[PDB]
Amino acid sequence: ADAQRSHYTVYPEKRWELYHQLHSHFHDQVDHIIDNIEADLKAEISDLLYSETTQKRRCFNTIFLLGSDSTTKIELKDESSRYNVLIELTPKESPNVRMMLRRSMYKLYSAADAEEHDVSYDLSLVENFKRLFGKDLAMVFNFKDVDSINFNTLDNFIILLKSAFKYDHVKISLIFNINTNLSNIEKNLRQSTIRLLKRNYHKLDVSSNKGFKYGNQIFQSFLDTVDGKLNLSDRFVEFILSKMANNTNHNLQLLTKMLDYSLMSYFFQNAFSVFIDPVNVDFLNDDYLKILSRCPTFMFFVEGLIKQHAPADEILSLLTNKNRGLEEFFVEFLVRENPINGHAKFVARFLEEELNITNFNLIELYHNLLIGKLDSYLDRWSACKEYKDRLHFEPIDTIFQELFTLDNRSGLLTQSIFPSYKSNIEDNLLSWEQVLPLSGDLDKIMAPVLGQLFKLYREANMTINIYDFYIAFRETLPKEEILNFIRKDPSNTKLLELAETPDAFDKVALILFMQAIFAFENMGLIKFQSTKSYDLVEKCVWRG
Amino acid sequence: IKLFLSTDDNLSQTYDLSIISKYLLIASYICSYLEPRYDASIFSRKNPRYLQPSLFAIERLLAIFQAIFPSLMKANIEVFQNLSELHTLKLIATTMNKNIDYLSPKVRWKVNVPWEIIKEISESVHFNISDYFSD
Amino acid sequence: SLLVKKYCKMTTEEIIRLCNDFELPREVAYKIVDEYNINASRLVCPWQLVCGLVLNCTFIVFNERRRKDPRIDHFIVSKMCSLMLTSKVDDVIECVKLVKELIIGEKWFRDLQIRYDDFRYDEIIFRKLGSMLQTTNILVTDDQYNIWKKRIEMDLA
Amino acid sequence: KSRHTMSMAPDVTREEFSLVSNFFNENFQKRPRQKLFEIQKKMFPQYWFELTQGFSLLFYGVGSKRNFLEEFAIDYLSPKIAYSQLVNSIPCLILNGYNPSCNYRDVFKEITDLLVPAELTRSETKGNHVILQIQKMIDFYKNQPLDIKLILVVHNLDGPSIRKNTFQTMLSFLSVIRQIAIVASTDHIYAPLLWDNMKAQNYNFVFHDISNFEPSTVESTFQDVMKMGAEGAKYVLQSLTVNSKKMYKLLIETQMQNRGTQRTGVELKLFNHLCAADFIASNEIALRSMLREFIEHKMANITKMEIIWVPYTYAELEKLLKTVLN
Repeated sequence: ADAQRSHYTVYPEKRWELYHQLHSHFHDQVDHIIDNIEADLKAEISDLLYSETTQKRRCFNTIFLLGSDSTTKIELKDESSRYNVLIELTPKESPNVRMMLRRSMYKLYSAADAEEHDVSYDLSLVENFKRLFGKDLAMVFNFKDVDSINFNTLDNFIILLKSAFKYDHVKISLIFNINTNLSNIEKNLRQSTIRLLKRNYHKLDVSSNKGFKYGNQIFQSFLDTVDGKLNLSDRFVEFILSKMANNTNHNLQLLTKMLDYSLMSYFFQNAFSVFIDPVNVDFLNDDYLKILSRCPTFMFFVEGLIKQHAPADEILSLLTNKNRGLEEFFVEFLVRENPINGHAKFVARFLEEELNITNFNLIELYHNLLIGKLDSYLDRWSACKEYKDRLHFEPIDTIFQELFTLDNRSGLLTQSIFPSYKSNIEDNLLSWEQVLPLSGDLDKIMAPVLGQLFKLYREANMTINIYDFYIAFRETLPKEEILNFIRKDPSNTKLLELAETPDAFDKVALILFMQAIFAFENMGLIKFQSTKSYDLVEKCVWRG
Repeated sequence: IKLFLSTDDNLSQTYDLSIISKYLLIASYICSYLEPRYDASIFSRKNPRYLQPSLFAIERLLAIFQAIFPSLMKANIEVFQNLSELHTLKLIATTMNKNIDYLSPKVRWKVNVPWEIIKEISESVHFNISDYFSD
Repeated sequence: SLLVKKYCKMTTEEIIRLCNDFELPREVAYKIVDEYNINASRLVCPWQLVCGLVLNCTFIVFNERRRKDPRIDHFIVSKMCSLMLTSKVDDVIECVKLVKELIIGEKWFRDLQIRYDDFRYDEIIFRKLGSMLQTTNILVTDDQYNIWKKRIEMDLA
Repeated sequence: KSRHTMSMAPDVTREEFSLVSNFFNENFQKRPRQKLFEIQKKMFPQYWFELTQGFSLLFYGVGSKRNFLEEFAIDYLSPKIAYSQLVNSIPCLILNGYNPSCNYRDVFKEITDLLVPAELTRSETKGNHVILQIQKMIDFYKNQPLDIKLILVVHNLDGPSIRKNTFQTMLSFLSVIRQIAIVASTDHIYAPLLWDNMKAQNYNFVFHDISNFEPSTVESTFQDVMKMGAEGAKYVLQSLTVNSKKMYKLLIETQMQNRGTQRTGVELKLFNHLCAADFIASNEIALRSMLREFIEHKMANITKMEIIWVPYTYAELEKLLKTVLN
């Protein structure tokens, strides 16, 4: 009723608590690491912004922050008897030379009155700032996304700032937050201005992924938060190797996402999650005792039991013939610490400072541990050759770990996080039987509306004719069902006069065809080439 | 002597982008010379090196991308991720204004990277490109 | 290598020989003749198409035993690798993956799945839906475990 | 190039189309549609639990999802979360993305009023301060007690106004805040072209399939095809003078005496004499003035004999003959 008006508002667990004591505790380790790099980035700009006393003293100091994410915020020193202001210029606010000046002079001016306790918004204020506001000026220019701007505007901008170098009560500082590709930037500008730039440049790198000093760190703080109460399987962690390698800019926010979603999967379906604290042994039930039986390492050890002990009268008794000894057989292996966690923490600090190696990934270090490829892991520096015997660990085939583990053995978080998008749509439209289970008898003898043309839509050419496609569409519809369908309702009258018309079938097809190809434009599957002609269209969607 | 024969005004990157995005770049350079009349014959599943680049459309990328990748891949969510990642790097830009380019109206695309940075990034992923450029 | 000796006609007597040994019912046994007659016109190689269709229906008509016995899945393909005298099992699976998408745009298989009620259905509507309560096959399922249990413990005692 | 064309189709009027369309979309596949709707209903507790983690939930899939979102957001979730925190329930702010009249200023002016005006945020209202005003909203919200106070819905996120790039980045900064849950749906096949690793870092999207093969009743309204001129001038002739019917009847006869193209047309002089023959046209001016009315509503064409020809098809003019002229 109201849906054509836009944005109308209206004003209409024993398991989960053990998640709640684990989740936030992990997240205290997350954000405390997040402010560490936040304090790191804010520090290394601040000292380098100051103490650089050049001899010519007629040049601005420039700073190239390579690899930076265009969101790096900056704080400034107080530095009394001089105001220090920050101006940010987003490529959305870069239309010309003119408004790049005019908005920027406006942005400092309100920042100037707020600390001060009619004028014109150009460089007139810059010289008279000594008289307009008393103390001197040191402005800084947070160019947020520098490679999207037309550089001749930027090149003409910096010559305008070059004229401000003759007043001696103002200091200029430029911050170039590039995304990447410093060699691209010295190509675009005028070479007369690069020689203006090259007085005191500083190529500080700011990257979230820099030698994995935080990537290996945040996975390490993940491991102790789940220490001894779970495991991480091999097929799980290689997914974390492969998919996180596909995102260069921000691994660290992504590793929080795919790990915490993985932990959300475990608490939501696994019944033995309650038993990670041994105080919960009183919650034991036969239904819990029944579902413990189908563990693969459980039944395999029983196959190991019979072949080792060909007397099986003991093994048959400890089966479901007893239940007290049966769970006592389980809680024998309950407290398995699995020191692969601790052995990782043993070797992680070692090569960090004993051999002092930094170009390493702790996750595949954990993964090569899971197969036994730690020997073929340390080889890539040839520096643990004196230490491959003391850092050695053979991964033991541990038992009952399949109840306390995380793995994408179901393809869940492969699907629900990285969905094969146009694959799952195209699979939905060719098949349609595994999505959908008086008038439903028609449905068992006639396809749904969107999908029935789709099989011929595959079987059509690159650019297709509209009418012959409908002519082919009329072939798929048999005649007797529609007149059985159009005459199904005796209650309505306005439909029934159309129902008795002898050309109703050929009219109801073009009505139904012009509801489906009407609905293949908002999906972008078919594009109407050369409007006001629309005799032929173009299909972009291919199967792959 | 050493300073008097060099300029020393330039303050060649191996580029930061990932592997599937690297092959995403290596398919985009192909339509600087490969016209639609020739490409589907020479890239079956069964010179303008100097000249200014031609104009893309969408899905011609994935036409070439699916061919030249090492059935081994089908999920294209991260492939769609690195496109607008490459759009923010201004290495492939829109012909029109920078606004409506998402929904498939008439939007043409084009590379903005010279040949040498393509040539290093070909060997950086061990892929051979100079075969398919033939005057 | 009879499969690579191409361009030979499988007549009406010949094709019903090829399906009465694999125990096909009369519903599909006429349909194989019906869709070969569809594909006798637009073919490329007659040996490859005639075997690719007979495997996936036996994958779907015998799945009440195939999902309940994993060993017979090699049995049905190897008895055709001996019948068609193939090279190995490498090329035959390359056929059945090929023609499966080539029959996914037709009518009768979308009937034959929902007529046979065979699939399992409630898994796929929970797998494709992205359900957190879907089955994770790190486990062996309770039925197959009980199939494993009653086979072994009666072998035991 | 003998092509069958949409002009050569048995056409259907306005009331005839929409009624029989309404018959199908409410009686075609009704039983399996709610049968799907009961199956996906068990996923509703799973969405409630993940949404406490501030996850931007995104729904893809074929078919319209508009009915499904409004059941899931309004009736199910929004009172369930208010009961589980402990009074009016949680305010729902939908965004109709299929409505092209959505701007960035107006919806955010709703947002800061939907959110708390604890400070004088109109002081920071200054000239694009929108990203400025939301940045002062974000850092304050980093140190607040974690509870959802608002859930917003964005239908058809690839819509004609929401897909604009200055609006997209605006929603990106909203999603990093923990106090608001972002449940949106798109329909495009190229929807993941919209986001890079910068925005999805702010978004942390997760995905779920919903495919009910809905007809998109509301979403078909703004869209148009040639159903929505031969049909345009079909109504003007129903309200004119009675003489214009006759002088168009004499026009349409000899213009269909010979598709309706240029070559079947007639010269101006003889047509003046022909409409002088039936005591209709006095002269050229009285002919042309009530022929400019057929020109002003683009009901006839002229090219060069001095050929005036009707731009409608061969099939259309005899339909115009036997129905409205007769």
